[PDB]
Amino acid sequence: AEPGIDKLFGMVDSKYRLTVVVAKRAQQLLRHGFKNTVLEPEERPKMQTLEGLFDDPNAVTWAMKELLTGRLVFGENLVPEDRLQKEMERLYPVE
Amino acid sequence: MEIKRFGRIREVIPLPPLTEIQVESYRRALQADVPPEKRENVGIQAAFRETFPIEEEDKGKGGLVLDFLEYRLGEPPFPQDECREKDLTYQAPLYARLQLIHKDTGLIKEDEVFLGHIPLMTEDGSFIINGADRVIVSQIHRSPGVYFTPDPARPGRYIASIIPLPKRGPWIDLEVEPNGVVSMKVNKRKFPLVLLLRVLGYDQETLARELGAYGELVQGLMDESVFAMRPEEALIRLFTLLRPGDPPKRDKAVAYVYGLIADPRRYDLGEAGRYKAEEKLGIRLSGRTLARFEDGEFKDEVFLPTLRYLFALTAGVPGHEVDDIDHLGNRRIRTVGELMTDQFRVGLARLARGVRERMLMGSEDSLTPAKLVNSRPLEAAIREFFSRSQLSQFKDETNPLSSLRHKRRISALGPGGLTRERAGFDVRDVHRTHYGRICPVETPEGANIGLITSLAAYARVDELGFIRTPYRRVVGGVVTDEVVYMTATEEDRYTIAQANTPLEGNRIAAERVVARRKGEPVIVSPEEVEFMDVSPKQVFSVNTNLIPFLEHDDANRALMGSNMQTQAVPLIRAQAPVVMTGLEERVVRDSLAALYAEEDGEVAKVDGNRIVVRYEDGRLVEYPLRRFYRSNQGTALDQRPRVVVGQRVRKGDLLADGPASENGFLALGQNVLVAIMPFDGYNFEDAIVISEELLKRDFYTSIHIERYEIEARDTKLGPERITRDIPHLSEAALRDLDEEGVVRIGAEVKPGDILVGRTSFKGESEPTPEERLLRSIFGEKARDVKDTSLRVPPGEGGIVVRTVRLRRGDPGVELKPGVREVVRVYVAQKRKLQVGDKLANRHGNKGVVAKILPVEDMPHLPDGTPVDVILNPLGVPSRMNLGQILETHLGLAGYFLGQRYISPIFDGAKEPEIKELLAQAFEVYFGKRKGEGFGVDKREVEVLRRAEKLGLVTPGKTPEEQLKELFLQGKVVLYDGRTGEPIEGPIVVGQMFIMKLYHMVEDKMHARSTGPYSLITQQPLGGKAQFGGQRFGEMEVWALEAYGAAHTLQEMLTLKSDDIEGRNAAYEAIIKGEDVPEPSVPESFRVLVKELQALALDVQTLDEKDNPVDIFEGLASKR
DNA sequence: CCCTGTCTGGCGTTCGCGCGCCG
RNA sequence: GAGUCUGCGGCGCGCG
DNA sequence: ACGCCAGACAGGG
Ligand SMILES: Nc1ncnc2c1ncn2[C@@H]1O[C@H](COP(=O)(O)CP(=O)(O)OP(=O)(O)O)[C@@H](O)[C@H]1O
Repeated sequence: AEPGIDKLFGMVDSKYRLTVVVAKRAQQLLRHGFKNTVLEPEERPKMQTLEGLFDDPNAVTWAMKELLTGRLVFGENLVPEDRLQKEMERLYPVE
Repeated sequence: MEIKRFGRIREVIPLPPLTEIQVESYRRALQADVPPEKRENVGIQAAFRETFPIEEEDKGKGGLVLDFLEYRLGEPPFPQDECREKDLTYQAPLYARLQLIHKDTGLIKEDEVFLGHIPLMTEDGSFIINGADRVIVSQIHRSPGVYFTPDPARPGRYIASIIPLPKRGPWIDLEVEPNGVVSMKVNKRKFPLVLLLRVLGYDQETLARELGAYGELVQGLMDESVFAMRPEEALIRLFTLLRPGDPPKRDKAVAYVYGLIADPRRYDLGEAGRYKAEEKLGIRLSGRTLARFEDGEFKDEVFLPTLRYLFALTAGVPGHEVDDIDHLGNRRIRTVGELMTDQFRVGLARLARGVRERMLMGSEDSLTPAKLVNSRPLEAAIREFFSRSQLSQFKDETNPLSSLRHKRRISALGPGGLTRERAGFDVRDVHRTHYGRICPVETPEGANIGLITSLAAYARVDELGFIRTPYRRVVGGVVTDEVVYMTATEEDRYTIAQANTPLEGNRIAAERVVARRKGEPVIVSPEEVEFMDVSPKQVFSVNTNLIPFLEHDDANRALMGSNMQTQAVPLIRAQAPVVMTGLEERVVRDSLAALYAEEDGEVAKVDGNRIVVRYEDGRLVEYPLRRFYRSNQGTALDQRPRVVVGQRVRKGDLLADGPASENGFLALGQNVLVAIMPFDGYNFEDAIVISEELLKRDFYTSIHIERYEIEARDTKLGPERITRDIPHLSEAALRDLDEEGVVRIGAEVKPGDILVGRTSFKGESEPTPEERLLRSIFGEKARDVKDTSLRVPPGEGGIVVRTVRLRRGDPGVELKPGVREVVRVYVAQKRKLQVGDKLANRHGNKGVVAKILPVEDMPHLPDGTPVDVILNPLGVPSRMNLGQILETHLGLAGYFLGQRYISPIFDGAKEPEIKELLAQAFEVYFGKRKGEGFGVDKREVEVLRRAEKLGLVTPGKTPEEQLKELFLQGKVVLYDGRTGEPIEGPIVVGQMFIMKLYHMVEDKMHARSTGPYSLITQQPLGGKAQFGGQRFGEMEVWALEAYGAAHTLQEMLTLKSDDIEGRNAAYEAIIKGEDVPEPSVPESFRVLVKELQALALDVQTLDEKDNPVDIFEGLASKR
């Protein structure tokens, strides 16, 4: 199946919430630039025509791989709706 | 190879021409082959005299007398193939002689009037309506008589029913409800049953005492005494009961219609209807149906006997008057003829309608020709029946057998007048009398079922649609070789016995032997055995009789077997079954697959296109062979010569084989060695395996030809030209298009190549301001014309074999309007048995190919011979069809004994006899092995150990003797092939006949990205080259709904199907690798809203606070 | 005028796909 | 800097 | 054809 899906399922209060989180995460992953990640260095996402998955294969595949770690934070109202998209474009470069 | 046929029941008569019902029916239908002198005047001629003497007397001036002389039809406009090449309708011209009389001195005879072009029948039994061969399927229904059936809801007493066909013509019912009324219904509202008796002449006194001496129901008849005291007046009183507001005075006018000529029937005087009378109810009939017009005073020997048996059915046992509808001695079968004659007479009425109007239009006497006749009605009438009647379909010619079956399957649905579709649990069931008259299995599985079922083996329609079945006579304890095709009614009067009865010749052999009185199993004595069945085959249909051991297969699973055959695709290599039934020969021959020699003679020339034989009578004929023709279903039909140059030929010997015949034998699929064991997961429960070796030799290969066609339309924008000129990009794509415009023959066309080039105009009416700047920049002078060329649609193409082009000066073709010229492009391709395909044996095991294993490692026998296919065992326990396991055992024998066999239906081969042949095969198997130099394997002995420990071989006997014992069981030892290790435990193997099923365009898969959309609904749709989207159905909706698949559900309803703006942005986004925008309103809702707005209702969307919101972005606001 | 009963009037009746025909 | 127009209603049969 | 629901009107106090 998929990497630690049960680990992931236990991390959220409701099944369908994890789904929304991963999805919204995959969205930002692409929009503000694909380098908006929290665990790229040593062991990270990878494909094999070359090791090129390091750049842009599957968005959510990363989101899950990150949420599996304890770096990200998902809440009902964590950071004010509009101020987030502003600070995010200010710090992340790829366009 | 040798042939041994086991079952011995003396087949007293041959199977009737399978095509006999269609051929002969249409023969008697249109008696045109013999002069009008010849007496058989039914059908054409009958319908003619039925409406030819047009009598129109007074309303101004009349005394009109137009009468029929002789009907003659004879020179076909064009020929068969010409009618398939060109879209034509193969119909002969008919014009009979006609002469109109006058009340004044003069009788003008305008000899011919070609009104109506009626289709002809091909030598085989099918027609050619328009480009495609069609079939007229027979039908069933209640015949015309009078019967007495039990009352609807009330458990009380039963009611009578008088049934007169044609449609127009009353339908009487006699019911008594004693608190004060009796009910006789013509169209609907009841009056009395006596108000009618009194008109004809039956008074309350005489009527009541004679019909009611035995009963009491007579008290409802004398009830309304007030109307019963006046005779001839009740005639006018009844007329009053009908309701239009008509003249009270009409001497004997409407009493005539339900009297002698029209509504009642002109069915032969004597046995047509009078049969259902004399035996079932009432004794006499004066004049075909209740008919008379000699004194003005009518006679009805039918109206009192119906209520007389109602009084009799409801009171006691004059006999037991309960009629089992379904007894075939009651429901009749409508042959083609009848069905065409009816429409022909419906057209005749339509013509006679308009002609009567012209008897008054014509100034003076010169009014014979055009003044009385107009071909308009007849043409449309007949034409409509053969092109739009719900009964004509595509001839199922997967293999000639298929077509033959499709032709004899019995239907209920039809004119619409007879029986409809959501009414029929009693009709649908297989009645008793359906014996040897209707297959009980041929009923197709699916919604439309039971309503359709091919007839049986020896079944043959006698004179009037009563499928008579053959039954041999047996006088005393003596059985005869004499046979009587009997009516289903007559069958119940006798005590008949089965064919399985032991017989010494004419002598019955057992005192207590089986017989069936009337649909009831009965143990009768040889002395009472009045009649015996003819043979086991008659019980079933042609298509079913082709099943090996049909006796060991479950009726339901056998059905599939019969159906599967109808879907057998013609393989280049046609091989008859290793085990046949006995009708394979008869099939191809009565079907017109193979080409038989007429008379004895010698062969002169053996071409690949023709075999010119020389008969010994001093004559020689050139027999062309349909090289490669396009079947309606797209299968190949080639006649492969099988006779060498200069050869004395026997009368009736195959000179060329039909599309799927090996040697005069029906052949659909081939005989292959098969191991019946389980492999990894390849052969799943229904799924089955295949050996690469089968592809090596083209064992499962078939040919498919397609007829692509394109037309050069005439647009007001400019004629669409056909030319080698394909305006925009390369020469590489114009090679194959050698001939200016057309594609060269023998050219390999792959999907996406130009079959035909055509050039139409760019816009609707205006050029393009943006495309004008593009053209000018690189080269303004650009052929303004757009590229609209016929390309190979995705999927596949093969090599171009034939091409047809019809230009300006048309020979004798019918070019549609606007259509400047057409261009057909036949492409053929070789199809090799692959994974997707599906195969199945005659018994019922159906399955698809899961994996093509290399001969390298599939199961192989002690001797290097490897198995062809591996069938999963599990698919036979739950399913009941051991006949297959029985076919593989005898097949095993045939493999090493090099011989074919013929096991009849119930009488065929038996377990002992097979073990015997197997005993003979062991010597060929193991005997050669002993002499060749070697004995038994470590393997062969190891499997024996586990085998003795199992219970298959008597412990203590020699491996030589044990293997024999084990072989007799139908199983032999096999090595894995992948490890060389044996398969612990003996596994049966054998020669099983397996066929390949027709690959419809439902096989060739569909995957759609983006494409067309519907005009009114904005949902995705395909067709030609763009696949077309899948349906998501609410059931599936629910599926995603169950899951938290929100957006997934949205997507489906928006971005993927209806969101006009959505899909668009969607695409671009993805092209960009962007994140899809957020859904706009779905056109479906929009179209809904407006559709609802069409109706008074106003549906408006609202905001947070009940306030507008706009769905229609901005085109709703006005101006 | 009431309650009960009876015929009466309206709708529904798997799901998707192939092919071929026809105005 | 490509995009129009056709495939509809019904009928028949066949798959699972 | 059937089955089912819902209905509006007519008969017996
Ligand atoms: N009239 C019909 N309507 C809908 N689906 C039908 C159908 N006839 C057949 N099918 C479907 O196609 C399948 C064909 O039947 P089977 O393959 O025999 C299923 P099954 O229940 O597994 O029987 P099995 O155990 O003998 O294989 C069914 O599961 C059913 O879903």
